[PDB]
Amino acid sequence: DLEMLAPYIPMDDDFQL
Amino acid sequence: TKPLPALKLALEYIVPCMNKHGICVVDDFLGKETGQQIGDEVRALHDTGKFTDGQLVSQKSDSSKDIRGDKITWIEGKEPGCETIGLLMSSMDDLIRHCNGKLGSYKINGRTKAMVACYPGNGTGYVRHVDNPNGDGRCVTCIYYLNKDWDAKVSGGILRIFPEGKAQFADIEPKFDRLLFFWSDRRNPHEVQPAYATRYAITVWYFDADERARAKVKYLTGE
Amino acid sequence: XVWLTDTWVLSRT
Ligand SMILES: O=C(O)CNC(=O)C(=O)O
Ligand SMILES: [Mn+2]
Repeated sequence: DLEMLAPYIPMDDDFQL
Repeated sequence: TKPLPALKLALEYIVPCMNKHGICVVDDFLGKETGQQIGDEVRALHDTGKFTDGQLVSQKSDSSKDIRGDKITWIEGKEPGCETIGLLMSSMDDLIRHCNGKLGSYKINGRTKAMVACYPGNGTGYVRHVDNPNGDGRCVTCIYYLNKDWDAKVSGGILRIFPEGKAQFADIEPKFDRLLFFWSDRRNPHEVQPAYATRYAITVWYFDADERARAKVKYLTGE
Repeated sequence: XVWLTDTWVLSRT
């Protein structure tokens, strides 16, 4: 239900701080 | 004119504010000159047809435009003609660094690319939702608005947050040079009310290291 | 420069 509404993001190549 | 240093802004405002309310607004974050440069870069990206329809985590709707009506692009920050967006992202990262693990118990080690989003009026918005409903790693949402002299009574476009444990909802106008932080999880359901003018914003999501680690799993079995 | 802590808006300048 809630997952169907959430904004998509890439699941890879996160920027590291 | 005389902006608070980032270290003081973070330790004496952002941290106590986020821990008390779970929402934090900083107006006049970078100043008019830098903010206008950012507006120029966003308008250049938009004018070149580079934006795509906003997508959902799990595609379960007939059309994605039923839920969110924005068009977006993902900016790494080093692209040509995106230098001021990279400066915005590094400033956001500097604030998060200054917070030194004092945002709840989160250990923030990474973030997403920048999502440059445009709601092109015509009543487009984003229905009420939670950014990270089921532990995909996002702990803090960080949004920078770009809309000078935005009059919600005429253009709509208000970000309404519904924080858990609060009597009232919180209306955020998408003002030029405004920075917004809020917890990405179920404590902050939120919606973009229909916009009737072109509304621009730049979002970044910061990751909690442990939850984000658990989100990235490959099943070499069938499951 | 002053923050009413029941609010969540602050001008950096
Ligand atoms: O642009 C805004 O005010 C907020 N947008 C969102 O809630 C989103 O893209 O997930
Ligand atoms: Mn959202």
